[PDB]
Parts: sequence; C-alpha cells; structure tokens
Amino acid sequence: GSMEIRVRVEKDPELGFSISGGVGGRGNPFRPDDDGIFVTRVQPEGPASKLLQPGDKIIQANGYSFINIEHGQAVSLLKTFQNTVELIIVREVSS
Amino acid sequence: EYLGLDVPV
Repeated sequence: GSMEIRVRVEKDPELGFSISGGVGGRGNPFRPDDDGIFVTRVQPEGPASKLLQPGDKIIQANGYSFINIEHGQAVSLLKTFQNTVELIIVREVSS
Repeated sequence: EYLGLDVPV
C-alpha cells in the first residue's frame, strides 16, 4: 500500500540524500514508467537518516509541487532551499 | 532506461 508522510530535513549544508527522475529525466529504479522524483539513496549518518528511505517519491518540498516536475528544476529547487526543507513523500508499504 | 545515475542533494 502507500503512505503519505511529512518529513523535515535540516540542511547541513546538504540534505544527505540522492534523487532520480523527473519529467525529461532518465527514470528511476522503483516505478520505471513514472516521471516522478524518487529518493534513491539516504546517507546513513546524514540529515535524512531514519526519516527517508530509497523509494520515497517526493511530491512536495517547502510547499512547491514535485508532481510532474522537470528533472533539472527539481534538482535546482532542492539545492536552492536553505535550512530546513519540509517534504511530502509517498512511501510504499509492505502488505 | 535508468542506469543508476542519481543526484546528491
């Protein structure tokens, strides 16, 4: 099933996770036919540890929609934010 | 196809 979750990540000065995807992007390893932005890796001692996991789909960040966002715009937005970023993610959950 | 290139932020 899926779960929508609000996550606060404090930049120090990075978020400590990697992403793939976006409109115009080269995809992702989770939902390959989906244009979304997905968390691909979370630094184990970084600011997102215990909060984000690979597979999490970013659908909003600091109130900006990440639904069907272009890849470069998504990257640049996440990099432009300062201090805390409030994410909305969609996480798949085991049956 | 996706080939594993992700972007750290």
